[PDB]
Amino acid sequence: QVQLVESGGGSVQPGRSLRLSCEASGFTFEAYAMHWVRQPPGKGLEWVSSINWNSGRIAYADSVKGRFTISRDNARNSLYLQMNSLRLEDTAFYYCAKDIRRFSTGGAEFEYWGQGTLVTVSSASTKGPSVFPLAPGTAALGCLVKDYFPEPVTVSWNSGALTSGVHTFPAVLQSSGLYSLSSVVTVPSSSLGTQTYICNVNHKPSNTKVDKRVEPKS
Amino acid sequence: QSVLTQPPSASGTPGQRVTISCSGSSSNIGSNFVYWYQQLPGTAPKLLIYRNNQRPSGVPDRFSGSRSGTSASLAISGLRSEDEADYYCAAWDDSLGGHYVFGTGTKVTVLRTVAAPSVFIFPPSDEQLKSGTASVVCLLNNFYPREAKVQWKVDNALQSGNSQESVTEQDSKDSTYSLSSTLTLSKADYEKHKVYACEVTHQGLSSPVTKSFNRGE
Repeated sequence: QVQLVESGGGSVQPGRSLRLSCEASGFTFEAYAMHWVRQPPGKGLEWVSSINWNSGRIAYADSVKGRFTISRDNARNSLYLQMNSLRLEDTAFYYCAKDIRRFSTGGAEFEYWGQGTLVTVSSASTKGPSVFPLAPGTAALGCLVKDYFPEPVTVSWNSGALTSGVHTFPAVLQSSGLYSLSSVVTVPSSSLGTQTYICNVNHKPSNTKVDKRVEPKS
Repeated sequence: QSVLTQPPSASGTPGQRVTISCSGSSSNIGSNFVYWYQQLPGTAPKLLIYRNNQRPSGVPDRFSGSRSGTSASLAISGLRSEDEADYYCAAWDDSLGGHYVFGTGTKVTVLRTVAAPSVFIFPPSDEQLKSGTASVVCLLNNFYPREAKVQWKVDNALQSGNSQESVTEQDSKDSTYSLSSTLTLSKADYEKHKVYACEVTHQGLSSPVTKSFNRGE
């Protein structure tokens, strides 16, 4: 099964540079043209760049021509996108995509996409979150993940053993320039003295991972 | 820049047939294959239709696409709540030495019956208070439709300019929405009042619901 994992995202200052990478497996990478597509959060889709199987053919969208350089390493099943002179409007999820055709040279048909890496172009500096408990027939509890930058945080419960009833809310930007969000879950009231509830908070841009036990208060 | 025009939204009841239009030009749709992509919330676009009407294996046959002149169309038969997503068409455009054009995108909403929210309120934790700030969180769980009025009263005084709302996308199993509303105060302002209350008025309620607590109980 085809797999595509982008990395290199995070926040970067306007005017500076950032190099994104994509790791591929589950197909013959050196037989396929590869593509970058981007999407600013909450918006539509915009093709960025294409490179064919042997790097003999390369194309760019006008919005990035002269600033971005696409490249690949067939020996390492890897696709690269060097981005220079970044502007705020380059803020976006960057997706890696594998063409449907073998050994094509022109155009672009997007068959499989990686889940994307988020690039935040900003003057703000990177900051890890604080995690606070939202303490408890049905009971609600959760965690409050406050004052971090940039997006994203992911939240699981009991390490993925608890999915039913979970709402992790879209983050919102506070007037302070930091993000905040809550993840909550509804569970049986009968379980609160017996069942342990831990939210697992992950903020890759700051290399922060937090397991927060959420208990009923005194 | 060039774009293919799609309606911003489309809806249907479960089991109905929703169709999404996509209009472009003679140099893109009129000349090249049309692709369709489905984007579920929190995920990357996934290939839904290729080459105007081909289905990748794994895509149910209730998805079909068609191209005619400078227009294309997607049809979702047997609409299911799992189909709540954004849909994009796309085609290559031969003008200006060639470039890839995406549609503006359509959000598909599954229509269902009105459902009142379940309301919970969470006082600030002492761990947060000990750093100088108080967040009070009001949770609205699984309600329909999306519009809702969520207000804060502190000792019965209506609040303004100190709360932020967040709403989930339509749930993939029950087609409802959830919403958080978060009131923020400094420790010192939080400490000078007693009753904290969020009131929720919604189409599934015959009259507003209030959840409240007394600071320190």
